[PDB]
Amino acid sequence: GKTLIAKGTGGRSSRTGYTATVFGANGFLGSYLTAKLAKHGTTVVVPYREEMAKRHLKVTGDLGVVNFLEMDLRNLESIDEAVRHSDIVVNLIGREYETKNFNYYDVHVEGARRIAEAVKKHNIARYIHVSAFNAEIDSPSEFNHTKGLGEQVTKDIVPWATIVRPAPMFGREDKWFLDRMARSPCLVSANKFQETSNPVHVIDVAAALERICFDDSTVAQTFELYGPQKFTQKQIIDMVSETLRKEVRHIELPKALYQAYTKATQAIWWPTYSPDQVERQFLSQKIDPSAKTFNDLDLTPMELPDLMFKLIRPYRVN
Amino acid sequence: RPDAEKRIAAVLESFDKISNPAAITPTASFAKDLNLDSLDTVEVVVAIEEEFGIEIPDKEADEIKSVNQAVEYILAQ
Amino acid sequence: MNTFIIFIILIPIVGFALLAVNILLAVYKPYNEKRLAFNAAFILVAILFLPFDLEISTLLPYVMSIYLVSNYGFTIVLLFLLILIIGFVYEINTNALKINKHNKPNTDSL
Amino acid sequence: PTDFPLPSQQKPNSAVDYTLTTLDAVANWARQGSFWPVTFGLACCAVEMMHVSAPRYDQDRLGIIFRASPRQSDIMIVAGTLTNKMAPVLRQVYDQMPEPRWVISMGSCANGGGYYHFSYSVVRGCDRIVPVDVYVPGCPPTSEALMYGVFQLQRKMRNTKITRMWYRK
Amino acid sequence: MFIGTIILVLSFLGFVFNRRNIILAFICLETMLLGINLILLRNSVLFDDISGSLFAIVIIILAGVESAIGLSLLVSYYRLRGVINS
Amino acid sequence: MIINIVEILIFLVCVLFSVAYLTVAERKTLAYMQRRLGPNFVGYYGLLQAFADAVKLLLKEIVLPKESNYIILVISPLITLITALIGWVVIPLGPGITLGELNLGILFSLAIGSLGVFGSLLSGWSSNSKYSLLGSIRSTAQLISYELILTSIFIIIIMFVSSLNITTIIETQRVVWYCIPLLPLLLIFFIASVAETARPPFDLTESESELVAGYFTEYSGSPFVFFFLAEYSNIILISAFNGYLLLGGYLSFNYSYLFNILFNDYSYVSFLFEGLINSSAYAIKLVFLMFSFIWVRAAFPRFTYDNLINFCWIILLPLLFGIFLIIPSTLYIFDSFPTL
Amino acid sequence: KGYSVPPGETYTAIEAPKGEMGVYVVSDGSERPYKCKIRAPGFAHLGAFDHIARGHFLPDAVAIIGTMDLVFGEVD
Amino acid sequence: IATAFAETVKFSGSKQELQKRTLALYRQFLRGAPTFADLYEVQFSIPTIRTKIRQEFERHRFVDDLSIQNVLYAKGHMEYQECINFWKQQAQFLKYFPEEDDIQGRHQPSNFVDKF
Amino acid sequence: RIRAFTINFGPQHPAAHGVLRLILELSGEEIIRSDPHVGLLHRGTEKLIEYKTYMQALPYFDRLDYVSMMTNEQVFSL
Ligand SMILES: CCCCCCCCCCCCCCCCCC(=O)OC[C@H](COP(=O)(O)OCCN)OC(=O)CCCCCCCCCCCCCCCCC
Ligand SMILES: NC(=O)C1=CN([C@@H]2O[C@H](COP(=O)(O)OP(=O)(O)OC[C@H]3O[C@@H](n4cnc5c(N)ncnc54)[C@H](OP(=O)(O)O)[C@@H]3O)[C@@H](O)[C@H]2O)C=CC1
Ligand code: SF4
Repeated sequence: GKTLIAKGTGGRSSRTGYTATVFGANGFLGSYLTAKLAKHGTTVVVPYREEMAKRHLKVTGDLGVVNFLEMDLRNLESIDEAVRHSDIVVNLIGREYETKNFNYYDVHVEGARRIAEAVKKHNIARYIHVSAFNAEIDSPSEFNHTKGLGEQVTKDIVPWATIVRPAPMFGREDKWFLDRMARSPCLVSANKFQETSNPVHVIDVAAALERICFDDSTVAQTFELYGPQKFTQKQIIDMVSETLRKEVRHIELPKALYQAYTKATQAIWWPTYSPDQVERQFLSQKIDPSAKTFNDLDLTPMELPDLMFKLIRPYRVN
Repeated sequence: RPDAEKRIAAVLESFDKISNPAAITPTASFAKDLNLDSLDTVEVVVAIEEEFGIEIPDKEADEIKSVNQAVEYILAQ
Repeated sequence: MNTFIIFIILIPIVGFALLAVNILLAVYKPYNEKRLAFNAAFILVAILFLPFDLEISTLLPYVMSIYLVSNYGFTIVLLFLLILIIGFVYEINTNALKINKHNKPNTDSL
Repeated sequence: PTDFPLPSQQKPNSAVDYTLTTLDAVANWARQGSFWPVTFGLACCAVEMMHVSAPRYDQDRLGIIFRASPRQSDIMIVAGTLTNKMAPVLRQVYDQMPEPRWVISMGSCANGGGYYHFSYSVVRGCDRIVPVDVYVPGCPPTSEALMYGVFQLQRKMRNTKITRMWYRK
Repeated sequence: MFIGTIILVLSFLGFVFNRRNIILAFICLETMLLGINLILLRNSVLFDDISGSLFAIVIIILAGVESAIGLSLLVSYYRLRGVINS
Repeated sequence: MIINIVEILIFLVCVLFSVAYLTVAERKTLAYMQRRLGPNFVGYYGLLQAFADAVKLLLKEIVLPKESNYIILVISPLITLITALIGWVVIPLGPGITLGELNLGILFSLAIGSLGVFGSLLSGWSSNSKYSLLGSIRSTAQLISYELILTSIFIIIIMFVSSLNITTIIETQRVVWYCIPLLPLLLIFFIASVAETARPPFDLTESESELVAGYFTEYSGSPFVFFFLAEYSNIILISAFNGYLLLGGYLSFNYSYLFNILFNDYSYVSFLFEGLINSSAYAIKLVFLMFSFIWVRAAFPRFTYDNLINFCWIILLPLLFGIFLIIPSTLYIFDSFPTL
Repeated sequence: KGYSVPPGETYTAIEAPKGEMGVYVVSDGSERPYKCKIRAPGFAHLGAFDHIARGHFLPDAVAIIGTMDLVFGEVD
Repeated sequence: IATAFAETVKFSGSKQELQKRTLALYRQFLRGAPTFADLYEVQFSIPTIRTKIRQEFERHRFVDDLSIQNVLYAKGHMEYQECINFWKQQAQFLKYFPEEDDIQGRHQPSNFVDKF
Repeated sequence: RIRAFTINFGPQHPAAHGVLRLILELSGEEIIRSDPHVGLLHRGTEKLIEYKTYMQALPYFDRLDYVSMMTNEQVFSL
């Protein structure tokens, strides 16, 4: 795929011609990247699974820049159809919990293998696959085990594999980084009640994914999106409780006693706090020595606290 | 009066564009001594009234040219 | 037991029931975007509300046993209502809001 | 783990659904039955909206009983043209509105800018502001037209399939 | 008569140690007048028909006017309805 | 023990199913009164709209950062519990001889109709909005000012009764059809009855978008159906309460049933029928009453708070104190007092 | 091309049922009007509203909006 | 027959008097900055407001004619009028604040080579 | 001295057929100062018919005053 001058234009509907396809994108991260992507005149095929949740991604652009397809990772034909006409494709995918119909396997391994097989069958340039921080092949968080397997499969076939490993993210409606800070009825977990690592702001993640998804000369490199400075622990909860309510109330329960709530979690209508999250609370950022970052793609991601002042401020006392 | 101008020579020192605090004699000018702009003059006046949590009228803002005048109006409460 | 205690005990649990149905299955996802003044007639109405309640509380035992006090409880409560109705004829003279700004004076020239 | 059974499945289209079509259609029928908006009502198209409250093409023969309050509402009929000046107030109304929310663009001006569309002070369609689920064409669309759009929205509601989408069809 | 003395004493030493919120003091002084009636009513029940309960209906009717004068006087703890002051 | 819990379930399902279809009923009768047709589409006939609307508006549930959830998640449940339902503890002529209530009737209904008012006030206390709580204090002030002249008139109509248990009013009133035929201040009771349970021609604190696009708080979700159901249930309770004392239960065809049941049944076949016609009597005296509420919804417009307090503390209350300067007087004059 | 209009100014007012509507048109002498200024009673009565509304209450003001025909599609 | 925050329109003659008048306007427009940050809930700090207000007045330091400076004074005092209360909304209010860089991505480094 | 507060009257539906943004100030729930605030609906017809022809002008022109349509047509035509 060949293009013209650069990414950043100065006006909407001065359209590019880049035809992207973003998997997932109904939820958290995929809001802001297609918000950055349809802002500057690119056609987006965004497939979905729930009709009522796909709506608020339409207003990012005006016409032909948002499209809905009815994918499902079970159906080969749906994903086959989904990227026939595409030019670049990203998949942010993968719940932080198993469903009542999905394993942790085959939501980013064979779910990834199907779509990457469609990529190879369609010769799609610039396949970008997100994957988790701390994506090892070791056991202890089988989430991380499965993301390592997914990166292995995306490197098995398709050398066009720009793998990106963001840190724990930080934005509006943070699924399990600040919703467990903001609502937070009793945030209670972390047997090791400290000793977490790098936060990254979400619009900086989206800017990183935007500045990777258009430039060339970055095929088959893997990125890790480090936190800017602080790599800080659960002491940021204290900065979260710098807001006057201080309702955070960490009660530092025993480990095997904490499992039962997670084993309750499979029975519930809505997802809560499945045990691979509890296992990742014993992990940290096993930071890759050799993976290109924001300084390679020429960005400086924003710091934690002053952005947290904006980001949590409905929730003050007076 | 005593150590009110300590606070004032703390605020004006914390204010930028004055590279020499040794050039800040307390009983001294603003625009002659330090080359403060007439805009920046009332800028640091509003900084002073915001530090002490006090509100000034318009003519009191008109007459301030040196900080001895400022301390003399600070003395009014 | 067994008569209406069941009603005043069943009903709070029914209230918590129809409350606690949709606390779970309604979608929340709360995104974002979710001294004073006065008048005399906003205050004195409720202040003067109270004595005219508890004179009815005064009147309520009398109207319970209107009998066993014949020819005489009538006289006492007529005196009570006279002493109260003169308080009413005090308060009829004053309690109303006043429109502050409406002027009419004739105009003069030199 | 490490292995996968999951085959090539159908589109969201089915008929073998035990009990979930029934329960989902009950909840969907409840949502499809009452269906009240909040008036936003900006111009001439609001005069036709209040003609739907007129006795000829009555709202209340269907259930449309609108409150004047964005929390007690379901769908938000944007009628009339939409100024540049209004649009932040409109999105702020849109956000304080519960999650099963839809938007009807009533009137040509409300979608794709309509008859002005070339003003400095008009918004070129509410697609630049709020996500819309049913459009309604034309300067003032008929009371017929608004009710036809309402029935088409309810026909969309009859395909929401939310409970069996919890089942991941 | 535990039931009335305990609520009376707690209202009383709540009215003592009340270094916050003038109206909590004011309503503790109110609740004294229903801490006393739980004494009075059960003494009347342990005795008889209406001897002390007449004083009970008196103290209820008068406790109303207590709270009425207390509100309508607390309104004038300041200037009246509202003006500039300090 | 089993018979009374199935009794109480029958009575609760009667009142709940009743107040459910009442909103459809009033909307239909407004609609025919507004020369249109009401909910004519819902499902199977068109009798079902509220019964689907309840399931509809459960599943919304917002909260507001301007207010503690702990008060507004309970204060519309407060008036749902106390104002709506346990006013029926008095069993306001549960229309037979029998009730589900022991005794000491009318002032219990007084106490609970009194108890609803700060359920309204603390509801309006919420959100700390300087334009809201003054409207709340307005609503509650007019609410108590017409509570007072419900109170001071149904204590004077029981001066023809003197017995405070619930039934004795009703067995007293069957001789004269005492309720309205001896005194027409029913009508001012009626015009008091629209205010103390505001479903009114007054609509006064329902300045729906005169404030910042919200009237009460807009506590939508389960508190909305709580407030909605409790307002309508307070309406049918106070309407029953009108049909309790100052309108009559026990219609005179049951007094004539001496000339009917003695021509119908032989001797006490399980009391099979008389409670049913007695219920029929009380029901047709109750729904015909609230049909006038649904009139006065759509006949006369809102009523202008300063004039509303004018209408309380200047006109109706001195007429009232005259009227119980004469009803102690006139029975003392003509013959004599009532016993108990 | 529309049509020819002779040049010059005019103003014409009729009583619309909301009040005197005036139309002030400066015609170029060409196909298109060089200036048109409307004049609306709903823009004058709205202007008078502050001088009228003083010394009332808010439910007075709700009625006094509707009396002077304040349909705001005749503002500009 | 009213005001909202005492907007007056009377242009003086002498440039010294207009200088003093714009100076007092600058004081009120600077003093209202924590009231602005309260009122609109911006992300940036009050000194960001102050340096941008100073930037806006340094945009018109070297304007010659007092009979241009009159309507510049009217624009300044009038937008102070529409900022001192809640006429402007925060979406209307951010039109003064090119705050963030990351919206743009990589862009023009003001070289001729990268116009192409 | 007077210490009065203010309200915003109608964002959307206070008076029907009007976007009546009225910034209204009260002392004792008395409208001591009234500041109507209209102009939310400045659709700019007054600009737009400077580039339209006269036959084209009229369906702009009864979009003003949308409850008395052909009377507004008639005043433009006169
Ligand atoms: C004599 C022998 C018998 C002795 C016993 C006597 C018992 C008689 C029965 C009670 C007497 C009825 C008294 C009725 C009181 C009503 C008085 C009243 O409303 O005054 C009007 C007043 C007008 O306001 P204002 O301007 O302040 O007046 C000054 C004008 N210079 O106030 C107002 O603003 C008017 C507001 C009224 C709102 C009413 C709304 C509609 C109500 C109609 C529904 C009732 C119909 C259904 C019931 C009828 C059944 C037949
Ligand atoms: N703690 C964290 O969350 C972190 C996130 N990441 C990575 O970022 C990626 C995106 O994060 P985030 O925006 O929060 O993801 P989302 O919470 O937004 O969910 C991803 C979307 O894809 C859908 N989806 C795709 N495939 C499936 C499938 N087989 N089964 C069920 N749902 C599927 C999901 O549900 P639906 O089908 O209903 O649309 C969802 O809508 C994550 O996948 C994660 O690997 C990395 C660092 C930290
Ligand atoms: S869409 Fe048509 S009817 Fe509606 S405001 Fe625009 S011009 Fe008027």
